[PDB]
Amino acid sequence: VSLKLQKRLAASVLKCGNRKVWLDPNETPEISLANSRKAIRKLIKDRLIIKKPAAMHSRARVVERKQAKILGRHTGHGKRKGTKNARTPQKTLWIIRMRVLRRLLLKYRTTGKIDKHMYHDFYLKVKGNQYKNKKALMESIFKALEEKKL
Amino acid sequence: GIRSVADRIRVRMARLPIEGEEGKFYTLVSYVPVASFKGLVTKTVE
Amino acid sequence: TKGTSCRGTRHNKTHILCKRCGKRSWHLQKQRCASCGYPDAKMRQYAWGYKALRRRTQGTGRMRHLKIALKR
Amino acid sequence: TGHKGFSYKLKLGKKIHQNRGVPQWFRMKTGNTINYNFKRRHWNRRKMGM
RNA sequence: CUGUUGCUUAUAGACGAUGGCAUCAGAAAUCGGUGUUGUAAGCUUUAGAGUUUCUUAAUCAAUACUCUCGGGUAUUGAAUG
RNA sequence: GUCAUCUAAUUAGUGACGCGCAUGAAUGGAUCACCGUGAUUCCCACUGUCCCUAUCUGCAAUCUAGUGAAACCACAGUCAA
RNA sequence: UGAAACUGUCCUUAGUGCAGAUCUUGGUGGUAGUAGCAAAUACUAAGAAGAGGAAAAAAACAUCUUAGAACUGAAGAGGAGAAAGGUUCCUAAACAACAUUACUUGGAUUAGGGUGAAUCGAUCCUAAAUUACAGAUGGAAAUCCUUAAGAAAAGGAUUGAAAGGGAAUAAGAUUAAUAGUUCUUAAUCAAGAGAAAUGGUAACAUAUCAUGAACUUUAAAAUGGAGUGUGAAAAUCUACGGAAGAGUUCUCUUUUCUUCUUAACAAAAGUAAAUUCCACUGAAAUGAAUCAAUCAGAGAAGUGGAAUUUAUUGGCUUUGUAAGAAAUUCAAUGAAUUGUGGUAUUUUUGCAGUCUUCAUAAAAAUUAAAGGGAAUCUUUUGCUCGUACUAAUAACCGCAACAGGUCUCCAAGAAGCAAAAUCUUUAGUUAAAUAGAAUAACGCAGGUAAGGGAAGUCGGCAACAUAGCUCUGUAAGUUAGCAAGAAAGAGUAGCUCUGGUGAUUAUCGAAUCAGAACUUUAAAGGUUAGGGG
RNA sequence: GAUUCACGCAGUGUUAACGUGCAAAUUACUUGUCAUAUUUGAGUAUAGGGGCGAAAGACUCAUCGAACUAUCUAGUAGCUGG
Repeated sequence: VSLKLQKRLAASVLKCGNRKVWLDPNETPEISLANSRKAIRKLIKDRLIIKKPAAMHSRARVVERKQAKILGRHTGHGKRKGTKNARTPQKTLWIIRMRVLRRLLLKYRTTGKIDKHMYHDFYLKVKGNQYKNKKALMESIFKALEEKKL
Repeated sequence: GIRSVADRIRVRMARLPIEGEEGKFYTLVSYVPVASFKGLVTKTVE
Repeated sequence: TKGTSCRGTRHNKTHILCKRCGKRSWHLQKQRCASCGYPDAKMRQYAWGYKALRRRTQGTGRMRHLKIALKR
Repeated sequence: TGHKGFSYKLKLGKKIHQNRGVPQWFRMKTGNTINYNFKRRHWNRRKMGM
């Protein structure tokens, strides 16, 4: 006999594909009488038709490689295939740095460490690429403040 | 896979009567897993 | 590519069924029937097309009323 | 096409209706030569051109 | 007598042919010889650069020592029984 | 064409000479930087292109079961004079 | 043999004699059981059904189920549409023919069944353009004109888009097949029926409220592209906490995998980003700000407000719908659970400014508002037509189940700069012009090769060779922009560590860069990947 | 109207495959190109002494140094065949 109709109807009821549908090979005569969706629904309840489990796809290998990359175990020179700007875009580094430095300058002005005049001077210095990082700006601000008080 | 088979295979075939016709026989080759093939000869299992 | 390959895009009808003659000769863009000469009031007939005259003319159809009158 | 005019759809339906063979009883009439319909067509053999 | 057939037959071969054996036949394992690669899997050498948790206990650790001239393959067109 | 240069060797290439069969200025003349699946010559590197062929794999070809055309065809099919 | 018409002589008449015309039409040979039935990786075992695997191996066996092994690899051999096809859709009986063997299979034969809309489209509007009455032209057929010529049409006629504009519907379930169309539940829209308002300084705000004619104006429908930044949702990944099920387990693994969801339409606990305006004040010692810009006495910054946008109400969480659904389990219809996050990537959708044009990137139907002051909640109905199926290595066009051609939507993991090559998950399929044996020549496709290295050749044709990233270095010439990735050299693996780059106020988080010991088969090269002068 | 890769596309070379083909122009690798003088769907306009052409006498339904179709037409042939 041909159980093509039961294979298609079972997938529609079970909401899977024809690949996941299991039909009992010993109960071919019984399944063959099932020519309607109502009959198919009865067969699933009796476990003659079973939805196969999805194939297991483990991410254990991927996770354990990520942790090694965290510690630098695979980020060498022979493992890089893109340019320096491709891996770490230079424009985005400037965008992050400008936000970091301008955040600090605004915080100092509202706290009271620096007035509007010296904040204005440091604003243009920052935009002019004078300070490499957040640390470089704090000493430069600290140095200027003590000179003002001297 | 389809591209490779084990170098040596140990099988056991049994001659059994056909259920339908009493006159005829049929052979059932089965697989016998062994750890190592050293010192194994043709044994008539009974 | 003037042969087999160029015939792939042929999926746009030029002529559709006419309303006065029933043949697939109504040119869509020209808005005229190439066979029976639609909206033109007179049926399109040519003396060079002698066969086209004997394919559709008087007596080639039902003659629903004319058959009674002439027999009358 | 999924979209069609009403008159065009009816002309499609007639072509379906006319694609039938001779009924058996008509084949048993005395002096009958009409055994097969030579005007028949199938979708994959001849396009009806309409 | 000869041919077919069998040894999924060779000293032969596109197919035919040719050559050998056909119950002291044949075939197959296994065993030894003979080759190829390079020391299997399990556990042990503060092995081991260093790290962590302890508070000299452990744990992780490329690679590396002994068992190991090991393991694996070996007619398929190799040779014995 | 003649003189140099490229090579062991140059009807090839390049640089010069010019009474140029019959070059020449928007029928555009001279000039070239970038560019070109354009034409030409020479170096380095590499190689079965070659000395000079060997060998490996898949699909065919070979044989068989099923299936199964076409081009062509006066008749046909051994040579010398 | 054949079974119903025919013959001989004389005149008369003619569609009167075939071996050729590459003659016309029809039929049939040798070639010949020959050439072939070889792109798209691939099938195997058990069982069922059937006349259809038999047998001295006749070494092969179509369909269906199970298991193994595999391919397309999510820009697909997946799930759906437009055109085109037209019943090819679903089921049953049946296999004479057809799918270069066969077929119990089929997009093939026979007979039935199948397409359900107030909300999706057509219908409505106009674009490029198209066509009428009258008028003008022409010997004629006919042509021109499309609002100009008209006693025609407040202003100009017809047609023209299933991708442009456009009133209004979603979730679950159901069929052998239809479903924003049926059923349950829950909504929306249009047309109908039962001397005329307040508040706020202002920007402006008020469950219909709170009158508003002719006429006129304004706006919407309705407007290019590039690139940068960013809000939100979804997918993927991940942090903490779990609940249920599954896989591995003599070697370990507090382990690896799956589920943990929610619509249209409305509500308003809580709370965002960006832009534009309003009020107070008046900036120089000039300030404010972006990745970039850009802005200010025709008024900055500050403080307090108003508005609009952010895939329906009002953007996100949340709420009604609504858990009663759905998903994952359990028991034999009934029971359980359904937290909170991320300074991560991609996609989608908006927003903000910047750049660019000798390019400035549609109209109407239709709607609202204004200026003016003429006049004095319940319920009914929603018509016509399309709706099945393929949408392609078998439903379309090429004579066909043709390696050709044919417009779109949705889009997982690894690795990587990359939607690249390569492998896999969800889904699909294992058949797509037949196989088995042997392993000759000559081939087609893919390869290697000692020593020499273009001596081969018209010619380095073909093949070999270089190939990623980092650092050092880079000539003549030049239109000063380039040449330039010039040329040339070095580094690169694994493991164990060290340091730099922030957020928030001690905790948390990102891939990126640099450096150091040790080990080995000494490291881009599986795939992808410049020969140079 | 910068350099490249990809989805795609074209057709430089092998003067490879095939050449009674998968195909009345295709296949494989190599090569080039791959968004503004770009690619592409539908609608619409232009017609044979005409159209359209970044120009090859190219394209105008496998037909183009003048398409297809029918009538004149059994066109004429000092030439070939019977």
